[PDB]
Amino acid sequence: IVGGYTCGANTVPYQVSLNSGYHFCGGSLINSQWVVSAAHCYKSGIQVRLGEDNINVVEGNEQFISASKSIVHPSYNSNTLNNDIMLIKLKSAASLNSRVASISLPTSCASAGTQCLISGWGNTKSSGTSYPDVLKCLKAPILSDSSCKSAYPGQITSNMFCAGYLEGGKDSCQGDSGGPVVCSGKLQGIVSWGSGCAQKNKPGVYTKVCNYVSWIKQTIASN
Amino acid sequence: EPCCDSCRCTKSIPPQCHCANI
Ligand SMILES: [Ca+2]
Repeated sequence: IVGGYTCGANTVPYQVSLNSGYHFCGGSLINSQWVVSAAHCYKSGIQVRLGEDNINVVEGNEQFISASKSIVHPSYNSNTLNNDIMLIKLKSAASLNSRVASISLPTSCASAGTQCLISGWGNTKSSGTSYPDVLKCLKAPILSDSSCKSAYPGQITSNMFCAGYLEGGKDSCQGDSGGPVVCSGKLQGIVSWGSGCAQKNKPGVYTKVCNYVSWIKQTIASN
Repeated sequence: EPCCDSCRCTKSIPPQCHCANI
């Protein structure tokens, strides 16, 4: 997160860290045994670390659970990043409490202007790479589809939405992928792509989860 | 030479810059 702030230990109970000997992507717990992340975050031997703040130190509340399977969206396309969404089944159910809680799937899509909270352990610097030990948070509004598609001509599909600031200085960045974009207590987005980080006229592009609410439900229901 | 024009990059560790130059 570039331009964000320190969330505060366990203040974002649904944030999970995708670890494989290092933090590579983010995710959000939607229930005790299922996590939502980005399809481009997929790799073998994914360990899901819940209840984290400082990813480098063990300070209580962590739950290390291994991915029992990662269900990438059948129609994911690595070039366009369309359908950039992946479900990760946990080997064992996580213990839910005040420090580890699931986030709600939206019932409808959010509107341009809606203030959302984006969080993650991704790069905190646009020009260079500085990673934080603790979870960073950022408040950013969903942009209007016209401003989104104008910034990324022909690259924005109906399953993508822009969130952020056109002036730059505040944006999600590498390491934040798979992370949550929560608006009014509903998981509205998954950190996906963007042209750099916190660059002017280059907002962050996110996976429009409302389009996948039914896919998610059915997939989970059959696994 | 460099990463095209506006290298569309994923925000993963490490990133995937499939670029935007079509
Ligand atoms: Ca820790």
